[PDB]
Amino acid sequence: HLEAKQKIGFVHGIDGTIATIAPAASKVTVPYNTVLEIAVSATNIANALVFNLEKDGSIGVILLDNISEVRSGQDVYATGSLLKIPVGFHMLGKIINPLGKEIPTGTKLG
Amino acid sequence: VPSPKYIEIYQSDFSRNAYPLELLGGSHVDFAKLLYSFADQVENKKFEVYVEDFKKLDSIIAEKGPFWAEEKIFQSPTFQGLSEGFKFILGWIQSEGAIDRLENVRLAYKELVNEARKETTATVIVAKEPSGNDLAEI
Amino acid sequence: GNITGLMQLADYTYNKTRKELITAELLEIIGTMTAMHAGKKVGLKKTEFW
Repeated sequence: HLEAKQKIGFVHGIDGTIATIAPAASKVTVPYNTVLEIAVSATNIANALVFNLEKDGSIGVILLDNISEVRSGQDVYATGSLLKIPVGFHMLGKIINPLGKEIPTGTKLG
Repeated sequence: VPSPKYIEIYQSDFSRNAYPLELLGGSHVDFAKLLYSFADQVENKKFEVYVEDFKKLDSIIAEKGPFWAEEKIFQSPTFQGLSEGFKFILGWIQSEGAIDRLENVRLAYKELVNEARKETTATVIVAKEPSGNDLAEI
Repeated sequence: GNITGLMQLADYTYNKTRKELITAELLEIIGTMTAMHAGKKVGLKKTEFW
């Protein structure tokens, strides 16, 4: 209802899994080792982790998922938190991705 | 054809001068800072002039085609309408091959202008045509 | 049988040293090249064009 998305810039370069994010606005801050959400499409969203923050505001990023979908003009938003996954008894019995996505077959974040 | 005052600003160092906001980036920020120096000193803070030039420049680009770098801005009938200081910066950009970085420059210049007037710009996108009732709710 | 075993150890060590030397020469060349690339300035170096 009130939920909003925070934009830190656009992509400038991609090389395989690695990527570079150019800031949209000065005096914007991204914390280190935080996951970032790239605007792949109207509904699809990627996820990617920082590894360095440069003097120029440019940000190095490791793309964790949906690398084939990432492009240069795409938006980049900040979750503002470390990379976390759901954990608990409920996760048992379920094959999953590292991030937490369930891979199909035939609340507490750690 | 460049004016002596513009030459004096370019020959001098403006990177170490004070500006309303600190700007982050590579080399595009320097082009934007030069635009601001012109608008503050000789044009007497008529910032929107250059903001108009960018708009005008966009239209010119479409008529010129994608390879508008190669043409000289200082003697170009299409660029005659634009202001001389804007041409100075485009020529410096052309000399350094930064013309592909112009969009980053216009964003930087807009941020500096926005601070100098202490104004923040927000963008809204509609599907086809805006409606007044939706605008009032927005 | 003992000579065979010695020969297989010698072959493993020879090929290991060969690959390690190839990697070492590669990392040397990339290092000298990388240093040369690092010795390039990022300044605008602006000059008059009129």
